[PDB]
Amino acid sequence: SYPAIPRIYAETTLNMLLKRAKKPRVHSIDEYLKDGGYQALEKALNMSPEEIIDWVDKSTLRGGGGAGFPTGKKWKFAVQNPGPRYFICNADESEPGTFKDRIIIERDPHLLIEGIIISSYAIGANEAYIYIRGEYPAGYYILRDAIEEAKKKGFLGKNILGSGFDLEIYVARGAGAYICGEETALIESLEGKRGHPRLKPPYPVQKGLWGKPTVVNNVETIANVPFIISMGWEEYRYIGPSDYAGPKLFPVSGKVKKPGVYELPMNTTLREVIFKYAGGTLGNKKVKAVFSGALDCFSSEELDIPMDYSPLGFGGTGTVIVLTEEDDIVEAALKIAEFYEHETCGQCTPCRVGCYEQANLLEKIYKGEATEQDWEGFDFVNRNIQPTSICGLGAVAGRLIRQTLEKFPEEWEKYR
Amino acid sequence: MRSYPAIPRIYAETTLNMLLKRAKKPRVHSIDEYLKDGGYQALEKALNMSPEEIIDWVDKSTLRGGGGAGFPTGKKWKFAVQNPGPRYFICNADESEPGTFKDRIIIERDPHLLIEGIIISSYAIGANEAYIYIRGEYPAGYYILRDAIEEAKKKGFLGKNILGSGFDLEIYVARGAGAYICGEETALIESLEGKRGHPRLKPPYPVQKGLWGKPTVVNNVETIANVPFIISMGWEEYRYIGPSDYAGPKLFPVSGKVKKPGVYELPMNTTLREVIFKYAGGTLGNKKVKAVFSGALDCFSSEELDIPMDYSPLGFGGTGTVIVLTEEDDIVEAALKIAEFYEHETCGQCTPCRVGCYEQANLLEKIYKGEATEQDWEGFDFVNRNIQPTSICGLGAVAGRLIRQTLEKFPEEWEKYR
Amino acid sequence: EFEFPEELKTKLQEHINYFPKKRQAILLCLHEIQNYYGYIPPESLKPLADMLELPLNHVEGVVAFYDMFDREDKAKYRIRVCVSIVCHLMGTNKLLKALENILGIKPGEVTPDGKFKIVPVQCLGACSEAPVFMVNDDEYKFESEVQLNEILSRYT
Amino acid sequence: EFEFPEELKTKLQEHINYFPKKRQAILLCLHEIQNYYGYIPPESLKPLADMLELPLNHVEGVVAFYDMFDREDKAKYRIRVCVSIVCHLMGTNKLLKALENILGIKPGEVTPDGKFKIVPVQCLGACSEAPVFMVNDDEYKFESEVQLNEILSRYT
Ligand SMILES: Cc1cc2nc3c(=O)[nH]c(=O)nc-3n(C[C@H](O)[C@H](O)[C@H](O)COP(=O)(O)O)c2cc1C
Ligand SMILES: Cc1cc2nc3c(=O)[nH]c(=O)nc-3n(C[C@H](O)[C@H](O)[C@H](O)COP(=O)(O)O)c2cc1C
Ligand code: SF4
Ligand code: SF4
Ligand code: FES
Ligand code: FES
Ligand SMILES: [Cl-]
Ligand SMILES: [Cl-]
Ligand SMILES: [Cl-]
Ligand SMILES: [Cl-]
Ligand code: NA
Ligand code: NA
Ligand code: NA
Ligand code: NA
Ligand code: NA
Ligand code: NA
Ligand code: NA
Ligand code: NA
Repeated sequence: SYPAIPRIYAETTLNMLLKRAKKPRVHSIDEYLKDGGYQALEKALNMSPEEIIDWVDKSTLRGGGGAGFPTGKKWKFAVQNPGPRYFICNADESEPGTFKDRIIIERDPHLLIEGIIISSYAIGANEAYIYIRGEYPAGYYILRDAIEEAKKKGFLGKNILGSGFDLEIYVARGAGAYICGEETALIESLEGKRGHPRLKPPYPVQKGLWGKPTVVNNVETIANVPFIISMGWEEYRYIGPSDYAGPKLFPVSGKVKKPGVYELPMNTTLREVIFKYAGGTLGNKKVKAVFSGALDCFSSEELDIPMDYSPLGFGGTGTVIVLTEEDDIVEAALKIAEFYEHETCGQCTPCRVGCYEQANLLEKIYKGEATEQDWEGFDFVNRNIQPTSICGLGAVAGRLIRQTLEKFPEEWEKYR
Repeated sequence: MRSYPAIPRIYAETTLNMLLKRAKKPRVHSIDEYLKDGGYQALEKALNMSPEEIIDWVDKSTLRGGGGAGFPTGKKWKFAVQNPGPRYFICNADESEPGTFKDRIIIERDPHLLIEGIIISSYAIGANEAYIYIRGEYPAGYYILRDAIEEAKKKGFLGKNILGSGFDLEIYVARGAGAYICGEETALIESLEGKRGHPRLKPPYPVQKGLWGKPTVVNNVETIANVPFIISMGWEEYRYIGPSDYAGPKLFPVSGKVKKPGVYELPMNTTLREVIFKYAGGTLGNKKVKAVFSGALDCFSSEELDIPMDYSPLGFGGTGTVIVLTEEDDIVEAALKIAEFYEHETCGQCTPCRVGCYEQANLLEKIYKGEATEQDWEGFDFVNRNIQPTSICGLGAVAGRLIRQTLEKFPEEWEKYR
Repeated sequence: EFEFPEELKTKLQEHINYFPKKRQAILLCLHEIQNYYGYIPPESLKPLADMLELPLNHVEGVVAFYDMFDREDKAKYRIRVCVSIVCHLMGTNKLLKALENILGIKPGEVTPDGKFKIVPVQCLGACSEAPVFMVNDDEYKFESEVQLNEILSRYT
Repeated sequence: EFEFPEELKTKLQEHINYFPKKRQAILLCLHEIQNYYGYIPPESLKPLADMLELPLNHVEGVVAFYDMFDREDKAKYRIRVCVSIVCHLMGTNKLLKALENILGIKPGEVTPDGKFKIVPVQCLGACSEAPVFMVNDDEYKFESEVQLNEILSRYT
């Protein structure tokens, strides 16, 4: 018995990450085993850690937590440093629009657990963590129970399946801070402190949890690992375009007919995501903008881009929030400003004051209460959140809003 | 199927705002609209109750079957569950009796009401497999239902472990292919098994031995559509609707010579007179009512309009199907149409039914066309009285009934033909 | 020697996989065949029976039993006309006359081009909208000849 | 001074023993305390700090930092309403209006009986189901006032 979850729609053309998670219920270990689950683990334990890293490298797998960093490369960096090492699954998923990771957690937890075990083996970590946001209580209980299931079947503990490899997975919960998805703040939180990002470099792979080499990977990234071992890197790389191969998850929301999570190859276009897969727009109204979570704003002239990590690609977490022709861009920008105001950790002065002022002033603009000085101030602050920032939040808190100012000047001009 | 086949926009009107709350508007109501009205909350409440409790509630509600026989629904379920599983649940959407078009408007306009009722009912009797058997001539309803089931699946109301309850259900949609007899519950089962629609000797009843010989509940569309209301309101509040011995909503498909033909949701204390004159707007041209045909089952004269639309001995009963004939309508011509129906629908297993349904129509046609001998007249009388013997289903039992009533109630018109 | 086109075969296989037991799909399969060919070709029953793992005898009996299926006449559009009590009372005969005027055929007949067949049927469960007809899956109230002519113009 | 009831102290001890180091259990402990009391009692932090082997100052700062924790208002049921972009677009305001109609309170307020508190929150990660709300750990899409009323009726 778990807390009530809304039944998010999920659809796949690849039948990999969403093979089970396309059905909105918990798939327990017996059902996972019937589908051939945990045989990739068994295969992996018969391979060298080095060989696993090599396959993951050659698969072209990239991080699903927003930056698209090559996973194998990350793991290679970690294992160049003396142990012990730690493995962390980032399940903080708190960016607006983004709900892809929870459906793996809540519906196919063993896919994630199997990937964690393989990944931990690959990097020589005997202690792994899942850090799940506090607002995912059902996912937390589901994972705790699935870990117990895995222990009882001998996939966790000491000397897993006679391999001599030991692993414990600990589940930690967040408590309301978006910034705890930033990998160094996550580590700080795991250490029992406030979620304050650390200056990088050093990257976690050099100095992470308790100062030791630590790999942080996103839920989606890790859920790919069992497929790479199962299929081999060649067949994996045959999925989608050769340079951005493999499945990707796309959480689509807002003004579409079929909001939900889509498992698609990365040669799919943004237009296809919206019209081919997500059923087109509510009321068949014209697309005005797509917000890539709280990161970017694409206009209706930019729909033909691929959902890959190329320079002209959509990139990120594949988060697609659709606004149509009647949606007020300034109102929407205010919501993005409010998010950053609520999430800056306050360590860096331009971020602390900038995220606050951006929202404060934009609220005045929206309500028709802004002076000429408020307008000029808003413009200045928007451009000056990033200086001295030590993490990506300060670097991007003004980015989406600036794009709206450039791409929808007429609507902003009306707020005069 | 974003686009469905064309359907006539049957008029629908309700004084109770239950079964026709959405189906009074002639269009498909999809799951979002259904959820906005509180849909599927009854399912949620049901899954927190024991199956035993749901049966008890449906029993105490006084709900009766809307497929013609008015059998107490909760009692039917109790009979099924006293037999070992697995059990099956079947929604009868064969609706093919002349005059009868009540079930289709629920299917085509408010499919989730039916689906929700199927899920609750299936849970109540412990069935993990349910069927809807829809007549072949309702293609729109079929596509609408297939699509609505997928919607329900997407929202987690169907499949395994529905809403964490541990209850599994799949609903399969089967199509008929032109036989009225496949509405008879045992022929329906034969058809579901891939055979001809031949009724089985009863007993055993389906609740004992049905689909693949296992306990099976067959219930009519209308019956099932009541179930969410019983759970939502509770049996006591439901029983407060209409007369306490025949409580809750009933659907009345009214057709023929009325100004407002269509489906009426009304309480069962409504009289036949009220159905025609208060609700269906009176008669075309304000002509006098001559007769009402209760589908192809009964003929009521103009002296019988003050009866209640309930399942009492002096009530209208049946499926509440009201076909109005007025003063200029030839009763013999009408009787012939009824004979032709039974001629076309006997399955032929039973000899008096097979030959009697055929001869009744053959001879009545001769009578109507003025080509009947004295022997044909006497033969027609005899055959009409002798369709029932040895019959194993209701069709043979009733194929002569309406016509006999017209012979008794309208002798002067028949005499004109003789 | 008779074989189902791949696209039909695929649809048949889908129906056969839909129910728990293959034989339950027999009516859905026959509907699909009639949809594809405009009738049930006699030669189709043998391979269908094989797919359902049923004797041919069984399949032939089912086809014969169910009135919607037609083994005799190919037609692109079946105009199903209700000839039961309510439609008769409210104007089946006017509909049949309008059809004869427009198409030149009577119940049971097919136009010379194979396009339309008039099929007299029992009550279609739309009696309030009498007199009722279908054109394949589409169903309509008959109002008048001009109205019917417009409706039929949509089927080409 | 304050001391935890034994059954709570047991649960806190389980969390503290779960991770390799005691201090890692701080957030699990605070969730447990908030679950137990309907808020974080100021007086609970000193004994918690002792069990975690942490300075009180450290614990106070953590409570202040993490937005899920509430030291001010006791409530049996927290109604967390998403006020972020997608829910706003798709009808946060309708949900809030429905909540005010049913409960008589606005965001930040507690009902007089201490039963419900409306807590505005950032994106709950269920944006396809906008507008989203939670009632304690349970999460729902808001469809309508009638639908919401029935959901809330489940919490006594
Ligand atoms: C403000 C901020 C929030 C982030 N939130 C998340 C998050 O919720 N989940 C996640 O996996 N990565 C998040 N990241 C990115 C992580 O720091 C990190 O790059 C990622 O977890 C690495 O795993 P990957 O390579 O598999 O993507 C966030 C980064 C920043 C700057
Ligand atoms: C010839 C014949 C045809 C029938 N047609 C139907 C029909 O189309 N729909 C229906 O639900 N019941 C029909 N019935 C009644 C069913 O056998 C059965 O009583 C009913 O489906 C049980 O459900 P209920 O108790 O909800 O009415 C028919 C019965 C006979 C004898
Ligand atoms: S950039 Fe902003 S969120 Fe990141 S460490 Fe600095 S103040 Fe905190
Ligand atoms: S009574 Fe008539 S319809 Fe019923 S089984 Fe016998 S022949 Fe068939
Ligand atoms: S009598 Fe023709 S549709 Fe019913
Ligand atoms: S914006 Fe409300 S759940 Fe994401
Ligand atoms: Cl191996
Ligand atoms: Cl005539
Ligand atoms: Cl054979
Ligand atoms: Cl101290
Ligand atoms: Na989920
Ligand atoms: Na968090
Ligand atoms: Na913060
Ligand atoms: Na019927
Ligand atoms: Na309808
Ligand atoms: Na089954
Ligand atoms: Na039928
Ligand atoms: Na029965």
